[PDB]
Amino acid sequence: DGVGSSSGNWHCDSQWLGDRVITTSTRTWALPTYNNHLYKQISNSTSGGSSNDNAYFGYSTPWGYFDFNRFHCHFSPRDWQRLINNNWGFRPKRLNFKLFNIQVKEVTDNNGVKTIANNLTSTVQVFTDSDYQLPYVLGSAHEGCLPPFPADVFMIPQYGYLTLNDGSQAVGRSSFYCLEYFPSQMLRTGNNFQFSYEFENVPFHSSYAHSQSLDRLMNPLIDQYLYYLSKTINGSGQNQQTLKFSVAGPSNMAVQGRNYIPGPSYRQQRVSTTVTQNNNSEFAWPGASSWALNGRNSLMNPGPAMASHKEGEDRFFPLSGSLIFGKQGTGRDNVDADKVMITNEEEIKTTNPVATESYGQVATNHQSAQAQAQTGWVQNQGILPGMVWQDRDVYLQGPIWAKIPHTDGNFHPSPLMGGFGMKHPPPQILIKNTPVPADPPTAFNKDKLNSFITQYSTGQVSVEIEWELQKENSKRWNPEIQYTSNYYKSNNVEFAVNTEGVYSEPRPIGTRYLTRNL
Amino acid sequence: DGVGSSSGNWHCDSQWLGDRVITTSTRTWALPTYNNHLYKQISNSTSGGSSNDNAYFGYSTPWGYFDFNRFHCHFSPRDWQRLINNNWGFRPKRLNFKLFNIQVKEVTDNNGVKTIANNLTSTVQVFTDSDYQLPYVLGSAHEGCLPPFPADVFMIPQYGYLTLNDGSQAVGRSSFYCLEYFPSQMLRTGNNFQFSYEFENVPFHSSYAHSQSLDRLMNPLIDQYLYYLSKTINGSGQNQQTLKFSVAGPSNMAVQGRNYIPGPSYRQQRVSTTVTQNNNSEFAWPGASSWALNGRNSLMNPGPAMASHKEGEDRFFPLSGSLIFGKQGTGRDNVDADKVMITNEEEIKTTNPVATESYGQVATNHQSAQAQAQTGWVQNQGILPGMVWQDRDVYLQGPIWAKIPHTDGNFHPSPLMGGFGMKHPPPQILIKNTPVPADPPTAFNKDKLNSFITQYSTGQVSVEIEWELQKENSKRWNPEIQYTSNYYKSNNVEFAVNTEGVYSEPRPIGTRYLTRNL
Amino acid sequence: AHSQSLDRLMNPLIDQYLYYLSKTINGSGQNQQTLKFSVAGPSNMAVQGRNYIPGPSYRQQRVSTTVTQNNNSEFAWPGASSWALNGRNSLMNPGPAMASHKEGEDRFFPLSGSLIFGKQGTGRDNVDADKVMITNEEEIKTTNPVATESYGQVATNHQSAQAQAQTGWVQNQGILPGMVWQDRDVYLQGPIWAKIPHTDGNFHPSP
Ligand SMILES: OC[C@H]1O[C@@H](O)[C@H](O)[C@@H](O)[C@H]1O
Ligand SMILES: OC[C@H]1O[C@@H](O)[C@H](O)[C@@H](O)[C@H]1O
Ligand SMILES: OC[C@H]1O[C@@H](O)[C@H](O)[C@@H](O)[C@H]1O
Repeated sequence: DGVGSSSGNWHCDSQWLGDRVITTSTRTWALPTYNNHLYKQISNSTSGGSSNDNAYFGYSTPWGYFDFNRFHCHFSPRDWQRLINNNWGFRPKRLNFKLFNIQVKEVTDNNGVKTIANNLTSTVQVFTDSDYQLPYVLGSAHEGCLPPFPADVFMIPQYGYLTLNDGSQAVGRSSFYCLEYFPSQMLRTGNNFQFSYEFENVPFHSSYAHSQSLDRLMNPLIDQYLYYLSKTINGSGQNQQTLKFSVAGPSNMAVQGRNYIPGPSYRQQRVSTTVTQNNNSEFAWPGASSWALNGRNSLMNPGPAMASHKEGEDRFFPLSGSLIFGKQGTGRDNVDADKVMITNEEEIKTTNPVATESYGQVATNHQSAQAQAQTGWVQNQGILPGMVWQDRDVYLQGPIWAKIPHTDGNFHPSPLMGGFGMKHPPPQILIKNTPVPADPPTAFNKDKLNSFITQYSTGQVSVEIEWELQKENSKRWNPEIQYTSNYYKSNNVEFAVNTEGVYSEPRPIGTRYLTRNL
Repeated sequence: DGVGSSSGNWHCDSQWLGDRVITTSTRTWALPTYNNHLYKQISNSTSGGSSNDNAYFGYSTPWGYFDFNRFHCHFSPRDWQRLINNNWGFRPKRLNFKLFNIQVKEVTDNNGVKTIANNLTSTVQVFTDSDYQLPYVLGSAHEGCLPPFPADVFMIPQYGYLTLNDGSQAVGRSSFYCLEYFPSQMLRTGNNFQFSYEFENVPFHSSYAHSQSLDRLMNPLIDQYLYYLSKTINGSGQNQQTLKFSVAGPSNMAVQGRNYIPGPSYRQQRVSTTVTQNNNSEFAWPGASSWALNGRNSLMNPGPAMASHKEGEDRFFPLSGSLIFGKQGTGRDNVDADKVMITNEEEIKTTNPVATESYGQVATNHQSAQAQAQTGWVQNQGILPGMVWQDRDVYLQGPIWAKIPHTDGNFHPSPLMGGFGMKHPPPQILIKNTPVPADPPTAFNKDKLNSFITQYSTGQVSVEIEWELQKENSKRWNPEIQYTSNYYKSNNVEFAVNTEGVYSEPRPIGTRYLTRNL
Repeated sequence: AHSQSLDRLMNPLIDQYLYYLSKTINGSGQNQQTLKFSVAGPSNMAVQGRNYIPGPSYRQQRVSTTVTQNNNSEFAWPGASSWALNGRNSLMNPGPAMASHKEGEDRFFPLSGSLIFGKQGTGRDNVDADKVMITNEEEIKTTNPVATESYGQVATNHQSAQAQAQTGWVQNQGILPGMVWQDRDVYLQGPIWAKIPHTDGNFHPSP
């Protein structure tokens, strides 16, 4: 429209209908010029990397992008409480995105003194990758999200991507992408941008914990009509061999026949937060579970979903097998345990093997009169028919969706870090300040212009997501576990601003409070 | 609309119809950035407070708000005179509010020299809390009103609020509010804002004084048919006991039967403006009437409405029991009596007990041949059926409405400081300059941006209130008391500007001049 | 429950335009008398003018569940709040709704002023505190006076050059205009309705 008109309004609320929740978030952003308007080849060579496991090849772009892919972008802590205490499930449905009130600014420096002024004719350009033709970086859990607290102003992160490498080198199959080779909308102050998106059908996240365990599903009062082998010897001494059979029943539940078995396992090393209980060695990398791809070792960072500890063992956690969030102000490198927050998957204990335990035991031989029966431990167990499992829980600090990789086959493509896997996730939204040349020379020169006006932009972003709810139908008589604030006096309010103005999230909050039968 | 068009006009007049008055006020405001765009936890610890009675916990916000809640915002002194001399009652009916001609400005400092320029693309954001979802601070009598004199330019006050505390700490029941989590309208120069409001039904304020007193309502010429106990002894000496009864009549009015009794009382300590008549001790706090809430003592600052002094005792005033206004230029702390203006409620003397007197006397025992009759003084008297009272008078300097607290029960929820109590008062109007980041760094950083362009806004506000009038029907023969200016020569005109340009209000003006029968 | 208290409803950042009497003497010594006035503001919140005051009070005796803190006497009936009807004394068993204790004082409870439920299998007569369940009204602390405290203080005299200012404690306070209160909370074990007695008049007939 024009210089003097606002191109959009602040809309931050949430709206609870019967089976639907509509979250709306507005934030203020700032976009720098990245890479001096250049595309740059980057690799572990350009960054000085060494180990082959860390080698990479790729490109950094002048562009930047929006990430709303964490839940605290869309939910206040109160809204999150309201979701998790009342609902068995939820999934995203629709998306609405807006860019408005764009302001492009010019920075001039004289001597040690900078002046900022509006550049009214400068433009910002924006496009969504709707055909998913770019490397999708939103499914890796990155910084640069919209801030959880609506009054914070955030920097837009720089877009970059990786392609195939051999060491620091690239192969011929490596692909380079110019983001200028897409059509994009150009925006002066007074222009706005919007688009809508439909989430594809995704199952409801399970926001409940089971009130039954998979090995306890029997009627405790009644025998089975099945028999098991109770006794193989008639007693001490030579040549005592029998087959004795007993009814499996209430008194021996471990031996009863069952129709369903716990889900798959890939075993994690167990680490105690009580520190003297740990070995006196460096096992962090060496003792870690990992998978290998093309000679590279990638740590298996989230487990396949697994229970983080056994009952009462809460001090234990799987080495890499859980999500670790930092507290507010926690540094980058080598921080103590009290400065991070270790998620635990304890609720899926009912259907899922413990991350730090063997799946079970198998027979390793044929017994005989000569040979005793031998068993061995199953350290990793793939899918078996009859397995049943829960996915990893999702967190207010955590990711929402991932892009399912485009491949011939996948199994149960729920993202291992948690959330909703999608073949066509919310598309990437790319934004860039268009370069404005400084004064060119008065004689022609064929070289590309390397001299530009120093410039940055700011504005507002609205994200509106419609969420579908699955209500609790339970007949449970006794009251349930719910997420609560604690009444006891404290210097600060949890999930509130500091005395210095710093918003913090004191604890990770999962979704699983309400219960269901198994 | 656009940069070059005015978005509204100055409208300041008042319009007197038959039973309606419409006041319109326009002022010029300036809005700073508050708190460097931050929410801040505040408490008596952050301010250094000590006593438990003064302890608090709360938040200061970057937002600011409009307060038109004093009468001098809407009434010129002449209009006020015209209201109070001609009318038995008035109440507010409708409200219309406008923000227009917004100007956002940028401040740059080089060395000891500041330059102010327009920022044409910057925006201001505004919303009303229509659902009363925020702590309501307009019902406490605060500075920051629209100025009584239309040519004065005023600063918008900063919005803050308190929640539950224990000492300086907060409890889990304490609530934090982000004002960004409301939808608000964004305004560039050329955008304007308006909304309308309907006052809910409120009784007319009583702008009259009674021409009768509650104990004089009888016919002075005629006896009662009731009898009272005149004499209990037949004379001096032993064993003189009788019951003698007399007709209550014109000669003894104190003893007549009456149908209605004066309203409730909570006794205030009496202070003389003649200073040698006061005790030589510090009684201000120690001798003060107070109420206790959760171990805190709050001074009972306005009385329940009560008469400020007896007849001819005008030098006396209740310790806290009246409203005290400062004169123009009166300082903050420890000022002499001549620099303030002490309101008196003298007109309600007819139906209301004197603030500094006991309500009356009650029997404390059973008399008998052994025991003399004993009485005691009633220092505080709650509501009794048959009580009748007037509310506190309202003032041109004083507040208009309060928000009735949201509770299971209340009694006669007329605000004790005076005015119109409402469950849904005029809503809070919140305004903020939207933060404009300075130049961000060219490498991504996840920290919220703490560097902003220094900025402030100005504009105009219109408030239009429709007032309903209640005319005088009186049959009184003799002329009445009216508010007047005094003809005698003076250096300045009252309610006019100074020789230095300073507007002042020389006296508090109540509403009660005309009379009614009781 | 209220997230604000009735005495904290102000804007903490802004002064009042009202004044209060801060100082009555100019100092030590004879014949020091002044009237000094100050703005009520963020630093002194206790003295600010307010539009609404806490609800009515009828004072209850305070009993500690820590037993050595109680007096060594039988006060159960003798120290109890009561009302009289036709020469009969009825213990005032539920208070008019009032806050059961001050902050952090949870060990205290009003003598009769709260509902006491028995646990399962609790006997009829003279049972220990661990066999009953003492309700507390702590949430109404924001608008309601504490059951075991005085409502406040009133002036009992006229001060003068001869007489110092005297105050006295208000043990019971009836309704005043401008009072605001919460009703007693309701419980899963508790009653639902009552019949309002059929009478000429009643006030706020919440059971
Ligand atoms: O290969 C050895 C290295 O492996 C890395 O993945 C690990 O983070 C390092 O600590 C180091 O042990
Ligand atoms: O508690 C003692 C104090 O109480 C305050 O409310 C009063 O304003 C002070 O003057 C001081 O007397
Ligand atoms: O009047 C004296 C009696 O009063 C009763 O109401 C009380 O329950 C008894 O314990 C006893 O003290």
